Amino acid sequence: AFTVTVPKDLYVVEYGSNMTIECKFPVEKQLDLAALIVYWEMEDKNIIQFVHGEEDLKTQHSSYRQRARLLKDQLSLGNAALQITDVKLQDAGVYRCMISYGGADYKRITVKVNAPYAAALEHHHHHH
Amino acid sequence: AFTVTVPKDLYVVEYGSNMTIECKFPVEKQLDLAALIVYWEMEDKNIIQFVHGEEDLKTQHSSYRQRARLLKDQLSLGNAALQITDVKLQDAGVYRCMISYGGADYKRITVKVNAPYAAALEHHHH
Amino acid sequence: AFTVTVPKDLYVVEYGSNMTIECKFPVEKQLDLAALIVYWEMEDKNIIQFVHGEEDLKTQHSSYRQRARLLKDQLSLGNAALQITDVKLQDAGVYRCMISYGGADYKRITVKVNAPYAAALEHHHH
Amino acid sequence: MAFTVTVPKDLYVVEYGSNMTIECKFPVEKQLDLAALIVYWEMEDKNIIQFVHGEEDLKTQHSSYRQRARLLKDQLSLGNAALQITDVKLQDAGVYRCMISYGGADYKRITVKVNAPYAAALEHHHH
Ligand SMILES: COc1nc(OCc2cccc(-c3ccccc3)c2C)ncc1CN1CCCC[C@H]1C(=O)O
Ligand SMILES: COc1nc(OCc2cccc(-c3ccccc3)c2C)ncc1CN1CCCC[C@H]1C(=O)O
Repeated sequence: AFTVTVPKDLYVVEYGSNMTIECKFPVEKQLDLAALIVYWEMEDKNIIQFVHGEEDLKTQHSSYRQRARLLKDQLSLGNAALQITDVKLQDAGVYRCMISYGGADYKRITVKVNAPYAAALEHHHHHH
Repeated sequence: AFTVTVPKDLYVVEYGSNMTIECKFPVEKQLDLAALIVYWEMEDKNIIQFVHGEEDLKTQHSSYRQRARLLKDQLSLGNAALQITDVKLQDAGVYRCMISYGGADYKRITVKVNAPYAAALEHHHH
Repeated sequence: AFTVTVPKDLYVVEYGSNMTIECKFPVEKQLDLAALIVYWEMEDKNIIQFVHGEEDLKTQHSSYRQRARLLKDQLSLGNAALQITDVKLQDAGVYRCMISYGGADYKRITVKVNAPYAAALEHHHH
Repeated sequence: MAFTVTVPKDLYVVEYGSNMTIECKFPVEKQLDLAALIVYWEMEDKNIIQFVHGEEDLKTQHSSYRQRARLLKDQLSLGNAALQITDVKLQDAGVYRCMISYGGADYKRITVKVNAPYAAALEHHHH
């Protein structure tokens, strides 16, 4: 069966760091971008929609505008990698990588964000 | 772009009743069952996995056993209908219909379950 | 030790209905209103504050205005009864009755609200 | 002068495996009367501490807070209900409530965030 696999289902990241979360899918021979769909989301917020080679920010939340990208290089190697830059406390939660490629599956990834008092205080009072 | 559609994104159902939650997908010529994938879940629990024109029970959460059925006859009209029988308070929450058919999409449906005191008390203690 | 008791820790109420949720506290003979503090809340929202023998609804959450009242006759019988009118889906959740009377204690009460589609839909969008 | 509990910090950030003291202040005029003081500490409706007229009372204490939690009794005479929890775990993260009756009654909320490295986070993730 078409199986999406996650080498890590748990990421522990420092506030302000960069994170690449990886979802693997089978690619035999050459990638057919025309048949590939990748959706990345966290708790029903859309981060990435890559449908036949193009991305649509349509439901792409402002939270992930400027900070989230899919690493396109990795796609031909069967790696749908979400890179988030300048990780914030609001990025903690359960991510889903949803892949359709002649077959469909999704996996969940848990992200925990560690932060110092100063970042935690700002998030606490000014809710990001 | 391939779009899954839900006529109702909210269902309010009575404890003990039967419920059909429906999601639509475009079928603009003879349904190709071989290319259709339908996945139904609620809060990470698998209810239905319809691949290669048949259903796989190897994944059902065991809270949905004998209670969950996908209505196949409708797929040719582009309706992925989940029928749940003997609705329980545990069936309340956010459902997802995930469809792959030359394109892929999903929609969320919220189910609220109304129950009398007697049923609610049992669910409360457990 | 001073013990607050709740005969029912679970209430099931209809949208638009009325509800009286009760917490019991020990009273021997004359209630001393001067020493009695009763605070009722739900998820951090103040519903009722009876201090120095009078209701103090200057801390009441706006969601409970005109809808919430402590039955002051009941206090003399050792019953802190919160009566809520025109129950909304937002009223569902965990209530706490906090009592200070020569001693202090609290208990939790769960309220579930049954509602028709029309009320559920408005709550769903708001 | 309504009886007011005050928290100098409503947010604590603690490292996994460390010890934490979280504090709630209450008005004490002259000398504390232990006989009139009740302090309850709880987190998400689990009881951690019950101090009723001068002693601990395990009337509602949850088993997780067995030999991990104490009230600093010295601090009470200064009007400080200080909860010390030892060997902080990821499950100790959340909203704490200090409930004080001393003539009047009030409660305040304190948020604890627990930072943990991958090894501790992984154990919590599976267990
Ligand atoms: C996650 O559970 C499963 N979901 C699905 O379809 C999901 C699905 C169905 C339909 C559409 C999408 C989609 C994909 C990308 C974007 C939007 C939606 C998705 C994502 N098919 C099998 C299983 C389970 N099955 C057996 C156990 C191992 C893995 C898997 C397998 O080998 O296929
Ligand atoms: C928490 O809010 C309040 N709680 C209460 O009684 C609680 C209460 C009442 C009765 C008993 C206990 C208790 C104490 C210790 C243990 C168990 C229970 C408790 C804990 N009375 C006023 C306010 C509100 N008050 C006015 C304005 C806002 C804030 C506060 C203030 O400014 O003083």
